[PDB]
Amino acid sequence: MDDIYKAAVEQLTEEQKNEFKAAFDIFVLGAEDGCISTKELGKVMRMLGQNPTPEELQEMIDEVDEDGSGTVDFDEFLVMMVRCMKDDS
Amino acid sequence: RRVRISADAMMQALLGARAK
Ligand SMILES: O=C(O)COc1ccc(-c2ccc(F)cc2F)cc1
Ligand SMILES: [Ca+2]
Repeated sequence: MDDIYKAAVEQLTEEQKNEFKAAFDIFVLGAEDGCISTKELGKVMRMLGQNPTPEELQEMIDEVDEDGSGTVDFDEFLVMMVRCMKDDS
Repeated sequence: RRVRISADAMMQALLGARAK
């Protein structure tokens, strides 16, 4: 079957859902209308120790977003989290 | 290439690495 990672995004739980909301505003504080863009993601990239170009993150936003905005919204941010969070089974 | 981020890893650096 398909849509396995998004199924958890739609359901999930308030404990993890509200957590993505609290971890989303800090990621995008001044990006367009509250959407994590290449510049916002690059800010956290420097904390790890790497400073890639805006194109590196532009590919990341295209893989999880394709609605025309080209920016990680609250849903796309939480959807990208479960992708690398794996499942419980 | 050293480009990879995890949910817990990014969260720990978001509200932990010089943040909280
Ligand atoms: O899923 C893969 O194989 C690719 O690896 C990933 C790289 C970065 C992120 C990611 C996390 C937080 C954020 F705010 C912006 C991001 F791009 C997510 C996944
Ligand atoms: Ca979007």
